[PDB]
Amino acid sequence: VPPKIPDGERVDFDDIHRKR
Amino acid sequence: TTALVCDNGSGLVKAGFAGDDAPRAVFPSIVGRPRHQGVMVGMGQKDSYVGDEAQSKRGILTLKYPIEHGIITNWDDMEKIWHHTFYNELRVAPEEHPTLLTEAPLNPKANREKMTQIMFETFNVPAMYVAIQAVLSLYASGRTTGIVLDSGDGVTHNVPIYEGYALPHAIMRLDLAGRDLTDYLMKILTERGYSFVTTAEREIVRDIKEKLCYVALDFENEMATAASSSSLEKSYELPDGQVITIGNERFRCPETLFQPSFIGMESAGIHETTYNSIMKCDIDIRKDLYANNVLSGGTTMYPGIADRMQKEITALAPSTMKIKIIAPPERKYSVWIGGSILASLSTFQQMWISKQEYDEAGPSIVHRKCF
Amino acid sequence: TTALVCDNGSGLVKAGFAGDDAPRAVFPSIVGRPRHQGVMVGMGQKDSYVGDEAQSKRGILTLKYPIEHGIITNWDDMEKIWHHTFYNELRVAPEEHPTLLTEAPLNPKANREKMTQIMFETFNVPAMYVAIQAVLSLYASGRTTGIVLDSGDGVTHNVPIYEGYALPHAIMRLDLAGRDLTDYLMKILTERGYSFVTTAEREIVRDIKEKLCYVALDFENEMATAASSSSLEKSYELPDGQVITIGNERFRCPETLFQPSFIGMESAGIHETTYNSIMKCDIDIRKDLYANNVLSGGTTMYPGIADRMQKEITALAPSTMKIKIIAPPERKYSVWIGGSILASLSTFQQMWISKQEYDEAGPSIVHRKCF
Ligand SMILES: Nc1ncnc2c1ncn2[C@@H]1O[C@H](COP(=O)(O)OP(=O)(O)O)[C@@H](O)[C@H]1O
Ligand SMILES: Nc1ncnc2c1ncn2[C@@H]1O[C@H](COP(=O)(O)OP(=O)(O)O)[C@@H](O)[C@H]1O
Ligand SMILES: [Mg+2]
Ligand SMILES: [Mg+2]
Repeated sequence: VPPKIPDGERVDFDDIHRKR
Repeated sequence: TTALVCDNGSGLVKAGFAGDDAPRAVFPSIVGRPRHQGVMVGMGQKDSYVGDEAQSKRGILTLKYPIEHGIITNWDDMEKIWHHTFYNELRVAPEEHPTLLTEAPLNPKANREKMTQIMFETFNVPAMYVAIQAVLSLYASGRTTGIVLDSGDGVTHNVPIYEGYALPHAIMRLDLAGRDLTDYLMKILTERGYSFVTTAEREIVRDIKEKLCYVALDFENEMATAASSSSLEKSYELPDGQVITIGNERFRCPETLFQPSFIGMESAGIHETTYNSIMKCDIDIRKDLYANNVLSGGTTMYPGIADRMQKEITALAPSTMKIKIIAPPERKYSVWIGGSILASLSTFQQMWISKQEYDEAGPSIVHRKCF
Repeated sequence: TTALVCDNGSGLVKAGFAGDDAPRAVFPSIVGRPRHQGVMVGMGQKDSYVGDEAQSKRGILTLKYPIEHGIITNWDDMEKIWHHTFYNELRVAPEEHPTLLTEAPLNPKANREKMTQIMFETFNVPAMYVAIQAVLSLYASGRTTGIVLDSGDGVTHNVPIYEGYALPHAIMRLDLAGRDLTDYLMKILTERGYSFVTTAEREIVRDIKEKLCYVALDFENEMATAASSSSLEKSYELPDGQVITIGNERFRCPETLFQPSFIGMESAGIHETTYNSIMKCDIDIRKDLYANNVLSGGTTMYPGIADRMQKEITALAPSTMKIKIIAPPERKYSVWIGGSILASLSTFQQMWISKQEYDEAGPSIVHRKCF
């Protein structure tokens, strides 16, 4: 079966500010 | 305190506190697990999106309705839907609010008993009451007589009532409803080249049906006109472009209501089951039922149905009686408005199934005096 | 400890510790044995110069890439490249650092299994994980949807992703990439008199391609203009003098991407395999994929490609959808930046293939749950 990623919390598109 | 007037329905769950004009939260009743694999880590991907959230991520889900024809076929999903409705769309804990569910006529007993058992054990409500979906629609019209045709999305049923005394031997329940019309529209669209197969694209076909289809006043004349001119072809833009043009599929989809032979069903249309339901009644209340025919439910919102049905019944009925079809503009929420009115009554305040009563007689209390 | 984000690639090996902005050491992946005899004694002549050292002694070497099209064809040379990368360009022993390799989609299994077996037996890393080269490029853009066209130097692949759920049935992998463009440029330069044959002179042709070639907005107009005026002829100085003048070879070399019939390939260009990859997706996520088309990989750095591709897709796509092409300035290292971000996540920290797990299931563990 395809892998199942365990559920986390956050985040994405919020490090674009801190790296840009 | 205030009562919760929930209305499970089949296709749209409508809920809200008793005593208002419109339901507070209306959202499709679909629970869709994701079907692909998923590679982004930490995206916060849940295991099941319910309600209106799964109508926005429907591109990667497999939506499946938990209510097939009035009856409930998947109890875990229905429990999930109820939990969502109580906690996220209304944000009121059920421990402090009576509930008033609604149920179609002539449904299996086990469905109703399981519903009350869930409401009393899992959500732990103070008191719940189950009411027939047509009596409420008669409440909302402010009448006290009349024969109501409640063509929902799951099942179409036709309950005649006189002077407040329901006639249990004249209820004609037919299982053609909005869902079968969606499937038939999706099946006749293939005659032009457009193929919708995925359970997500059923929603797109439903939107086409809602926005474009209409009921023809006379079927043969419309079939002849649409085959010569091109004044009917209305176009519609899919969720990605590539506009489509619907020709005489416009009035052929909802025509199935009056000729259920299109989808292979044997029974007679909604224009003739109403007349049969009337003729089973006594000979002295037929005039009042003729004059107070009530329409309700979502599927009776097609533009031009209140005239086609009146023409058909006038053809069937004796020439002297006056045929009048009540079609209020608030048809879709008629059942819920009636439910709010009924829950707001003082005389009704002692009909609830109190929890101590359930503890003494078990879930089979619903069939008893507290109906 | 910190993780090693290596990225084998094909043409440039990019590596560095997780959590930074740019790879620490970037150097061509070529291993070149000397080919002449050698008369000076005691000069300290080695038997194989790898990495950036063989781009300075390339006059007397026979450079040969160990990775042909994504797949690895010469395992000893690849092991040598990895050993160099770990010990001399980063100077960190692999016994104390997790590694995160990257692999193209739809590659042979044996390649991946051999890669993990090498990393666990020879270099003896604590834990390694293999990730698809397109998901990382989607990480780096800070998106969570979008269809990414990662036109590397070995192979061009086009992975669509929605809401974090990859669509495995819509991956379109095409084997035209930067190397074939180098060979085609080297083949059309012969029309003016310049003949490059040696495997060392392929590097010179690659430099010409990088510094001069550009993608034409409209091909026929450019072909007509370059055949009348002389405003396009840009000159370039070889490593020994004798400047050369490139005429309409400038935009004919990278045009092969949009017309793979130039090098005899049957398939459609990168402008039409993206549209085909979109059309295989479901009907409800096509708008989002249209609006979030992502470019990555080295070969997408040609001046003027983000406009040609947008024009082509707008020609193909329905007129209502908005077509937007994300072309970040840090395109070349986009995959590695995404790899660093993924390795720096806390949620990802338990997905590594721990060594004890490999000892229990063998190299075939990579195809299992730990993907
Ligand atoms: N404006 C409309 N025009 C035509 N059909 C409609 C319209 N609105 C809803 N419908 C149909 O009615 C169904 C909703 O019916 P509804 O009354 O919500 O069912 P329920 O009795 O389960 O609540 C939808 O599935 C749709 O097919
Ligand atoms: N500035 C540039 N302009 C045009 N082409 C380039 C440029 N930089 C690199 N390339 C091409 O891209 C290739 C490098 O691609 P790269 O992204 O390193 O591949 P990989 O995916 O294997 O790392 C080189 O072989 C070169 O042909
Ligand atoms: Mg209803
Ligand atoms: Mg790459």
